[PDB]
Order: sequence, then C-alpha cells, then structure tokens
Amino acid sequence: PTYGVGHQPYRVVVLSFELLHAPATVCGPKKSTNLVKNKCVNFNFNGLTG
Amino acid sequence: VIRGNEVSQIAPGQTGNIADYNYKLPDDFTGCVIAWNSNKLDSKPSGNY
Amino acid sequence: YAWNRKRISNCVADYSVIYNFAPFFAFKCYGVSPTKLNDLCFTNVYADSFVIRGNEVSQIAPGQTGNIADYNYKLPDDFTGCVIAWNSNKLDSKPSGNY
Repeated sequence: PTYGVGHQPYRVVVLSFELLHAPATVCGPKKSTNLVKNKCVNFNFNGLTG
Repeated sequence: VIRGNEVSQIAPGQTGNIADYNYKLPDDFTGCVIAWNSNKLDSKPSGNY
Repeated sequence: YAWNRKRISNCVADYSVIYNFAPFFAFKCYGVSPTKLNDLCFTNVYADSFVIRGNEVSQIAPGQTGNIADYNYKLPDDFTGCVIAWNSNKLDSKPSGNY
C-alpha cells in the first residue's frame, strides 16, 4: 500500500458483447407495443429502427 | 487483477506481456473496459502474494 | 530553467523495464508508439530531466504556449519523442517547503 500509483492494484472487469446473429436473450426494460400492419409506421425490431 | 501500468494493454491491437501471454482482446472487439483502483482490498503490508 | 541533457549512444536498449522503475500511468508519445519501440533501430537518443507542477504538464506538448513552454522548456513542432510524467510527493515536497 506504500507503493506509487503506477504499481497500485486495479480490479478490471470487462464486458464482451455479441452482435445480433441469434434470437436475442438479453434486452432492456422497455414495454412492447402491439403490432400494426398496412400503415406507414416507425418500428423497432430488437434494436433495428427504421 | 492487473497492475496499474497494464491498464492500457487491455485493448485491441495492444502488444506487451499481459496482452501476449496472459489475456488478449480481439481486433474486432465490441465491449466496455472497466478499471478501478483497489488499494484498500487487494493490498497488504506483507504483500498480496 | 537549468535542466540537464544526457547523451546515450553505442548501446542496446530494452524498453520493457521502464514500468518497473517509476510509478507512472502510461507513456505519452508523439510520432511513435510505445508498443513498437523495441522493434526498430535508432541513431541517437537523449534524456531530459526537470520538475514542474501538475498544472503545467500540459505545456510539454508540441505547438503549445504558456509559462513553462514559452520561457523555460519549449518543444519542437516536429517532435518525435515520448514524454514520461509521474507524481512524486514523498521526494519533491517537504512540510517546511521544498524551495
């Protein structure tokens, strides 16, 4: 503990994400919206807007 | 748990000792790297061996 | 204002032992990278030593003006070197004042 800041301990936790290639299993807390058809609409299909 | 000098080595494209012999990140890495100092928990006057 | 320059030549140098000597965070480099510093051969290297405050470490960059960089230690616009900086409170400070 008397060492300098360059030799101080560091606890490193890294996260590795996986892009959408599978059915999505982890998503955020947003509530889903009922589907609409045959209308001009904004959509969000598992993070794919448009 | 790594030393404070090896924080910059945990990145895509880095080379050295930890990045070549302990833990290597891919070049197509997509994630977040979190590092925080732990001088209270992981340090001993006799040494955390 | 009275910084010393030491000439280093006619030797081989290993740059992986720098981190075990001083408690610094990381290198800052202009024109080169510290990872590939051991992969090529040079002609001459020099070492400069001085002590400044923590508010004036930003004046050790090329193309920067101020107080240290204007009248004490000015860097070239085509500087191709690496600058190491670390904190030293147990050696460069006194309770009575290191003047």
